[PDB]
Amino acid sequence: ATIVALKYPGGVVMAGDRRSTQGNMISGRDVRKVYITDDYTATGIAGTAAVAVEFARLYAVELEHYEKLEGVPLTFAGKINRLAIMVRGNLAAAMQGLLALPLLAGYDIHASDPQSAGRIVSFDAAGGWNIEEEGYQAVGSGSLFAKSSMKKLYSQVTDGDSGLRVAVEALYDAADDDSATGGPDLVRGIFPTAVIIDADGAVDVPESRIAELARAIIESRSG
Amino acid sequence: ATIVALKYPGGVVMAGDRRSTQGNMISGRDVRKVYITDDYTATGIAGTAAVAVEFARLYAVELEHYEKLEGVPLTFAGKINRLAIMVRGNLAAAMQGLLALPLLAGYDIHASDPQSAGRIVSFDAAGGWNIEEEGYQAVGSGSLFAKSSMKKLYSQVTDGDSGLRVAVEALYDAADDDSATGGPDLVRGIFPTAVIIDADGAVDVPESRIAELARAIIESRS
Amino acid sequence: ATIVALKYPGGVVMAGDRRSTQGNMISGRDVRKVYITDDYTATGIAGTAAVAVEFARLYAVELEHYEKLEGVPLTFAGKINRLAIMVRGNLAAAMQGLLALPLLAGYDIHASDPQSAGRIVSFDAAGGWNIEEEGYQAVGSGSLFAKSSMKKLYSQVTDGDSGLRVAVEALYDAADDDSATGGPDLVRGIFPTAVIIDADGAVDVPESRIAELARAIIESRS
Amino acid sequence: ATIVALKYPGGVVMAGDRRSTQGNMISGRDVRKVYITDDYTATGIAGTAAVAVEFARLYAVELEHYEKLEGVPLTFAGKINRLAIMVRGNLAAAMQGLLALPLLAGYDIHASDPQSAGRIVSFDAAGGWNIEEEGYQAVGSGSLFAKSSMKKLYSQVTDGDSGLRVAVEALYDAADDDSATGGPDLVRGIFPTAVIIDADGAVDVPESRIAELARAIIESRSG
Amino acid sequence: SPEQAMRERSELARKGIARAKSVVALAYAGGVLFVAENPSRSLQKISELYDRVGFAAAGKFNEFDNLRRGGIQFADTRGYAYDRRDVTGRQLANVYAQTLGTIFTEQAKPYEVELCVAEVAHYGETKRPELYRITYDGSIADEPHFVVMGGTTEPIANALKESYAENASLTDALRIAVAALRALGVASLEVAVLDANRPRRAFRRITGSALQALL
Amino acid sequence: SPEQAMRERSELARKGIARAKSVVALAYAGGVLFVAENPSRSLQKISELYDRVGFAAAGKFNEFDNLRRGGIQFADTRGYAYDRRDVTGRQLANVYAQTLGTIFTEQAKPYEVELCVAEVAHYGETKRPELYRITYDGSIADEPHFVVMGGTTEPIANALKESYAENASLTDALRIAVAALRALGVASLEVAVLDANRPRRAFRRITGSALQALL
Amino acid sequence: SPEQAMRERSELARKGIARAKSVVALAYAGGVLFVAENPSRSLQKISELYDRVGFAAAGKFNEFDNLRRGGIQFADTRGYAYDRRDVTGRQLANVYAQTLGTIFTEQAKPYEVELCVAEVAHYGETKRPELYRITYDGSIADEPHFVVMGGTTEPIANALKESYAENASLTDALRIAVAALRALGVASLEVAVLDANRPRRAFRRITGSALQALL
Amino acid sequence: SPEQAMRERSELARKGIARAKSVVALAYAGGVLFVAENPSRSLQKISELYDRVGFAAAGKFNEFDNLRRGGIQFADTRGYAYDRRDVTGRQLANVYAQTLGTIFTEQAKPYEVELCVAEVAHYGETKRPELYRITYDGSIADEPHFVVMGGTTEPIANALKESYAENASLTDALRIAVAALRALGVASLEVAVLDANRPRRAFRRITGSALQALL
Amino acid sequence: SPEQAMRERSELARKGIARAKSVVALAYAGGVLFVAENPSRSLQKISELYDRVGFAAAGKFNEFDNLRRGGIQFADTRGYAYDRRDVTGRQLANVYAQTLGTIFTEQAKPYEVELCVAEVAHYGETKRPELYRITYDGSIADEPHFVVMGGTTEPIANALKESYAENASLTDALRIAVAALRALGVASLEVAVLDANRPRRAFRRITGSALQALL
Amino acid sequence: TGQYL
Amino acid sequence: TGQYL
Amino acid sequence: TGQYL
Repeated sequence: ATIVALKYPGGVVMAGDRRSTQGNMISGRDVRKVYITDDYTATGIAGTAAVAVEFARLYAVELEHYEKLEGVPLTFAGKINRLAIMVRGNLAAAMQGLLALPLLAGYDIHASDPQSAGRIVSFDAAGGWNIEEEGYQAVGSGSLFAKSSMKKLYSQVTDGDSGLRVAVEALYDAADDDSATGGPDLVRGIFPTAVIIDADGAVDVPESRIAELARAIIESRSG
Repeated sequence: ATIVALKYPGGVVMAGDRRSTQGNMISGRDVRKVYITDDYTATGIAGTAAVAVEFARLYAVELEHYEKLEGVPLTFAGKINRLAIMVRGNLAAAMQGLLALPLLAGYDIHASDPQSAGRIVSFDAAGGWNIEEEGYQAVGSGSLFAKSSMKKLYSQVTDGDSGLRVAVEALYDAADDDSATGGPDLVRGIFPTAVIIDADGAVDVPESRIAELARAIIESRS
Repeated sequence: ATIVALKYPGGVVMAGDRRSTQGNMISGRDVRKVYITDDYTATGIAGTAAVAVEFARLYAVELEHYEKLEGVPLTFAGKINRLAIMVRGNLAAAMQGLLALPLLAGYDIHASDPQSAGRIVSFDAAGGWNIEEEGYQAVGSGSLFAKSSMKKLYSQVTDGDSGLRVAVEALYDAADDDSATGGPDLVRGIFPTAVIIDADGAVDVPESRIAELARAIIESRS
Repeated sequence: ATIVALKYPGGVVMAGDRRSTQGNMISGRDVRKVYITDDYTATGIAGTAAVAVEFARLYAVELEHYEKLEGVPLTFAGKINRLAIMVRGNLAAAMQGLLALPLLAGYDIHASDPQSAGRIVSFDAAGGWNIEEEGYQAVGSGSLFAKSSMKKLYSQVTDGDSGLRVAVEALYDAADDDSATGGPDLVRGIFPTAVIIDADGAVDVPESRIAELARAIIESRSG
Repeated sequence: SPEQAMRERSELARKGIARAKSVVALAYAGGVLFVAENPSRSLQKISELYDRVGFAAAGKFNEFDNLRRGGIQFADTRGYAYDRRDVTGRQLANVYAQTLGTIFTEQAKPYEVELCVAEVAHYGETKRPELYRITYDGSIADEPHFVVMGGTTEPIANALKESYAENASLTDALRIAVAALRALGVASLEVAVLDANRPRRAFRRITGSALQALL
Repeated sequence: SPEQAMRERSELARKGIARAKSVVALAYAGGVLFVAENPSRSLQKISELYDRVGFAAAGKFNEFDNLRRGGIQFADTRGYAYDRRDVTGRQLANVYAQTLGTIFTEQAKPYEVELCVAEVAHYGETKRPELYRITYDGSIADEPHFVVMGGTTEPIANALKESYAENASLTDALRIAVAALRALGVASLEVAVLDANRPRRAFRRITGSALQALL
Repeated sequence: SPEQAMRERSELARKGIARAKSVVALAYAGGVLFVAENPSRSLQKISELYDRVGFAAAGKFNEFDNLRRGGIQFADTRGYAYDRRDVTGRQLANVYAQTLGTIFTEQAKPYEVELCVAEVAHYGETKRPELYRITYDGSIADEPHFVVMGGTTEPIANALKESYAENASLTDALRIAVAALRALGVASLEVAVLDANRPRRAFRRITGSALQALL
Repeated sequence: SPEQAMRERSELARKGIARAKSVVALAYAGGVLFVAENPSRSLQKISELYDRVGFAAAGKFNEFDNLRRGGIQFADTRGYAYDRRDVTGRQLANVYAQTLGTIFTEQAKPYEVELCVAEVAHYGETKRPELYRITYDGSIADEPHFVVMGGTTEPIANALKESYAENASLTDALRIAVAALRALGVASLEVAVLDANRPRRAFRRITGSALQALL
Repeated sequence: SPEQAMRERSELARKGIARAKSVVALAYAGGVLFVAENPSRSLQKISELYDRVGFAAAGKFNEFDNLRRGGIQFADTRGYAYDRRDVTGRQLANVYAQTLGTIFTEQAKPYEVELCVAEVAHYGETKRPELYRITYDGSIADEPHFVVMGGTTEPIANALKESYAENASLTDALRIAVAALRALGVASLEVAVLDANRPRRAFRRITGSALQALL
Repeated sequence: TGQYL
Repeated sequence: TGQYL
Repeated sequence: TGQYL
């Protein structure tokens, strides 16, 4: 598994691969690992599949529940805290092999400068969290290859689309150097999933866009 | 054990073998592993026999209980969720050897396109589930051989009958390459069990039809 | 220990040996392992002697208690279920060496055909149960030898008496090939115990008949 | 990690590095480990990142809570006690490898002599505490190198500024001899963080001053 | 005074039972037929209890729905604890009687409800339909042919007394039941059956266009 | 005496319900429209309950907000326990009815509240908006077109009776609702919709300048 | 009788509220100003609640200090559970309203108290000060300019009505507030501010010689 | 009636307080002086509470000794939980006020007690002695010079008003206190001091021959 | 009315105390002497409480034996928790006072009992015997010479007033006590001593022939 | 009361 | 009472 | 009442 997230001028983008394994055996070719937890935050979860889907679902429920009781969403700080408390809660099961690490991307509407209101937050197994400031993050078995790819490719990010292409490429390299991460399957037509968040909220990138970017990358490397 | 399930144009079919072992010893020659939990879902369970029959029974009770209280069946999503919560509940006992994995086949009446309202859902020991998209699934010790058989035979599936034959064949190959899975016993007359779900509900395939298909396969391979 | 049960046209018969050991040492020469739990069932229990006698006693109490409260005995299905739950409850103690496995014979008064209303049901340590379809069952250290004997002898079973003789013989072979199972003691005059259930209920076979059959077998083999 | 604290004539200063690691891997380049828990104290925490940030947060909450209920802050003694009780409370998790050790700097307004009202307090894993009297303390993997540096450099401390300079230098030597402690990053412009407490409360040293001090030290070492 | 409290509670309840719509349940060839006068589309007065046991009620909706839920709870706990074929309409009726008696003597207000528990035989089996009526106090009565609950029961009970015919088909029993109930279209009728021919779950609602054809 | 306590509780509640501002809810082309007369900027009488289920109330604020909170609690616990599409406006209405009946008979003072639960269809789906009114005693009524709660309901209900038009746009239904409510500016109106066109969360407030343009 | 108990409790409380000193809270350029007539040096009627939320009360000291403590408890538990910037003056006011309503209906004696919750914007932020008044029954009112609590409120409220000026400095607002309160030296005044310019904790008492200079 | 129960409880308590011996506490150069009229040798009405906080009482012995014990409990739990120098006479006085109010409103009989909590500064420190009087209802008063409790307080209070002198030595303050108390030998006096000069524990009894020399 | 219940409880108890046999306790050279008029041989009114602390009572046997047991419980739990020489007659007397006050105010019927707790010095130690009398309300009195409990106390108290002599031997004090008690043989007297000369356990009964010789 | 069916 | 909306 | 047998 591998989930990358990067800020661009005016927003944030978050993409994830599609493979799910059991040991050396490829078990799922189309898992969706990036959810839209709310109108301004998306959540990716690496790790155990059950714990992952569960985290995502419950967190979405909690955000929206407080929103309905109080009539206003939590601040981005409160959201960070609640997610952190969930993660800290799964610590015993994580030491028993049910580890799930979330990467949280959000667009802060209350931030002063809109061009830098994007937000990326990463968590460890013990519930601590960091607000990334080097402009990108990733989680999962291919995270190191993805980060080492974005470190070089990130000067090209100038808007929403360039940032999306860089995301897809980072995933391609993760998969290229790690077998637990699936690459674009040209035969079956299965591509990474992507979510874009900006001033207007969160929308899913329609699969076609991710397809054309993937085929541009592949064609670029074949030459 | 081995239980296959495959969608066909307009429905779903689910079949299971009949053997139950204790080590190398063959202890049961006619166990039924595929139940009709409700008018639109059948459930197969592989693994520890006790935990299996319990899961099946209790799940059927729960579906029907909510149906009587609220006056309407759960959506297919709700059913998936309840089954997953049961499976997650058995996790400690599964780590202590009492593992049971269910494979759930259903026909969604609320789906938009009737021709693709078939549904297959697979579970792991940790309660996570996955909606199958490649058109077939299997569970049990023979599952890998059964899936590798259906991958090749699946282009032949065009209706309820052809889908049934492909099911029986997949079982035959599971049994052919694994000793814990029983094949058709021509001497005693015991054949796999099958359930067919379509727009009109779930019905058990009568034994004679499965017998005929099994004989067709066996003559085909001699 | 070894307890066999077999269905004959019109009824069921259940017989058990008499030895109880501690390691290699013969500690009991006349234990009774087959009880009449109610007018239409009989329960044999192999395993730890304490847990066995306790199971039998408590189960009989529970069947009869529900009968007095509700004014009607449970169906054979309900009885099967309660016995299964009692067995599942002893699983923790069974893993600690206090295992007890029951074999339940009954005559279903509500069945459709009287000639096949006989019922045999076997249990494992994990509470799962199974309704036998091959006409016989056995439990205990000699069960494999007893079953392999009845497989061959069972075509001779045509009534209550021939079924009784086949039972006694199966026991004789269990004891013949396993030292933990006692055979007929001609010196002290101790023979297997037997219970017969048919349309009229359950009765203990009086010792003389079992003595006869044992002497016929022993003469045949010399 | 390494956090130094030293008294000077009239106040106290407390500085901390910025690196956070996982094994040999540098994971955070700008963590802030020194907090202002209240107008007259500052708390550094070495150790596990989660336990650390949470300690700091919850302790600040408790100090301020009693202050709102009773209308007067606790004495420096009471504060010491509460922090000690928290630390003692984490002892089981610390034996499970979740250890977090705090170093507490404060300015006692009730002390008799203002010139020596500065206070430094150190804790072990079992909640025992000790009021330092030799004028300086440190905590973390670089603490021994930092203390052995301040022992020699401390005769130069005569006011708030010289004390700050000595703090930064001690950090530089910690980092110089230990790899888990980050030094001043001249490339990215990330410098230690510092808090100064005196008669007028606690203020964060603005980054520029720490920058100039670091560059003075670096020009001194290279000749 | 036990006498004044008994009599007064009795009057209170009987009033609120006559202060409601009317339900009938009658035996016909395929099992038992429930026909209730019910305007709402969400609130129902006829329900499945167990595989072959149905339930109708008349009175205060929140209370007989409380009883509906309790009965469902009971039946399922028994069926799982013992087996499905062990739960009988007779047990259910008895539990409702005990519970309505305890409510009638111990709670502040008596349940202004009237219950009818119905049972048919199992699939491929032969046995006459059983109807029981449980009243607010705990009394239980065994009915051979039909039960009428709620509102003014005399004219409906008499009209059924003249029109009833054993082994009437589904359509005739529906005509008789609607006629005697009048003494109403598909938009004001709640109709269901305990069809003895179904394999397991016998209860089956008859609504919309199928109901339109039947009546 | 059960009769005197019943009648007196009834009067107590009905008084405190007429002793409050007025709320209306009506069906229009895009779903359901809530228009309440509300001066405060913090205290609200219209709320999201679940994805497609909205809620309006009139009476004593602390109590119908207690019910608001309870309903939110219920709906979310169900949605998580089963699924989101299983929670329906009908279940919610029924729970409110049970709870208001229990409060009306068991607590010291009856809740001087009047509730309206609204539901629309899911996204890309087709189905008529459902309105339910739950009164202080536990009674529940199914409304086809509009609900009026609190204050003097007769003139508003009649004005709506003359002006109502099915499939009216958002602006027309707003004009009709404000007009019939008068029988008030953006500083004295609380307006929200259950927009059937939204993908998931249908509830959406209309405040400030957008509200200014609409009216 | 619910009416006689309601009216009588109302009178009881309103008496004990007029049977106490007077407090005023008004908006000025730097935030909000609390000025209370308080002789004791240990017992206080003005308090910090959270970073930007202050609190004043008038009545029975043990009870409004009970509320003071409860509110502190609440605010800190929320701030820790979610975050500091999530606790708002509005939530606090609402909790006090629910609690004073529950006390007013359920406890033996109603809390003879009158509360004012105040909030200002965060540092470097822009937003108008919000004042809420919560009365003994649970009622809550949104005040734009000033709140007067306890004693005879009419003359003070009118004097403030003539003297009030938005964006008055700290000294002018102090003169206006002491003047209208007279309708007293540093030894009989409790004065504090919610200074909007402070970075985090906005509440700040003005006592002794600094107070002497200001007035 | 809240008014009749309040007035009657007030009278009950005030009677039982005038129905007891008299205690005085006054400030002098070395701290605070307690002088009580006490015949018994085992039963005491003056007690250490914490390092610098003393306590005197007048009324019903079992009850003010109950309060004595509760206060000791409180002070030690705080001192251990935070630190010794954090417990102040002011907190203690406040707790006694809350507790006597709760007793006065909630228990069957009000505590016929009158309390005086005293505090002096720490060693080598400078600060004026503080005296608080807590009455049976919960009222608390800050006294600058002396407190008189129990019996007829007017003549003793006036005699002290004429004889009091700040910074009087221990012998002079003892003469003044015994004189004003008369308005008795070592066998009928309980005398203790809060000596501000002691390093930690300030409370110190003056009995026997030392008391004999002082008076 | 607190006054009528107080006075009535007082009369009830004082009656039941005068409605019983008489006990005396007096100091003599070797310690303290208890002499009670007791016909039964099993039921006793004099008891050891701790090493040097004795106990006599008069009233209702079941209740003062309840107190006897409670006191034994208390004394042993203290002695074990701290040490034997820490339990004193004064603590015990105080506990009985608190307990009889709580009983006298809180229980249905007041304990018609009168208690006397006695203490002597330890072995080889010098100190005067202490006698305390605890009455039914909780009052406790310090007696220098003798206590008389139960029945008509005036004539016995006066006869003792004329006959008492400090440092009287055991025989003389026995004659004085029996004589003043008459104002009875070994078959109607319960006699015990707190002999100060014993090493540890001071209580010692004097019965049978030894008692015969002493009197 | 109410809720009659 | 109060708090009517 | 009722349920007499």
